[PDB]
Amino acid sequence: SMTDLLSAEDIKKAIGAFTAADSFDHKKFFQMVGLKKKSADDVKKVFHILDKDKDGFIDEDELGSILKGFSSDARDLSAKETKTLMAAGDKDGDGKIGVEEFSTLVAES
Ligand SMILES: [Ca+2]
Ligand SMILES: [Ca+2]
Repeated sequence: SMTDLLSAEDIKKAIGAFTAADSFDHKKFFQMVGLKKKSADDVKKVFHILDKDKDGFIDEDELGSILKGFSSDARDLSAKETKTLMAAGDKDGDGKIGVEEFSTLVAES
């Protein structure tokens, strides 16, 4: 489960900051949930959870469910939030996010 990687305390606080539609701030979210200070291996484990079908990429549909990846009862991102986040993490141009792109996105501040 995600609490095997991050504290429930930090997850509830991070999720709690973005309960409104179109409120997602990825830099703020990753910092609050505590994964910015995790090892590159733990970040990869977080990536595996988010990459729902395990094909190696977080596509847009999986991305919309990112919050649920940390907390099951979380909302889905709005279509606008998903498109904006994908633009932010997809830097090699294929419309999805791979593990190296994910570590780069999380490393931002
Ligand atoms: Ca996938
Ligand atoms: Ca990509």
